[PDB]
Amino acid sequence: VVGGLGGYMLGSAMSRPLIHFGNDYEDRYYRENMYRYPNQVYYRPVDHYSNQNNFVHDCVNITVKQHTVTTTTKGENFTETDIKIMERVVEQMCITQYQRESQAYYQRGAS
Repeated sequence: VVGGLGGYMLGSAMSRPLIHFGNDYEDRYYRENMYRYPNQVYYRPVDHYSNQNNFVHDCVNITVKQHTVTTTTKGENFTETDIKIMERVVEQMCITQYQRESQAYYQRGAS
């Protein structure tokens, strides 16, 4: 049981997805801060869920909230810029985490 989240899960970690912001600041401003961010994302197994959308939308929403909640125990803060950059990163990582489970589920499916 994941604390009290209502039945989410957490895998392993991955490398920074290196997001193409390329805007004004979010270009370098990501690069110089991307170290102060999560390596992974809280998700669900496809076992009873089996969708893309929820594993991106709700996965970011949970993961980002669990980078504010857990971290407020340490007294931390994030500004809006940081949240959005994080959300975008977690977007790609959450797409990855769907695919992690999906590959194991697909095999127990066909080919």
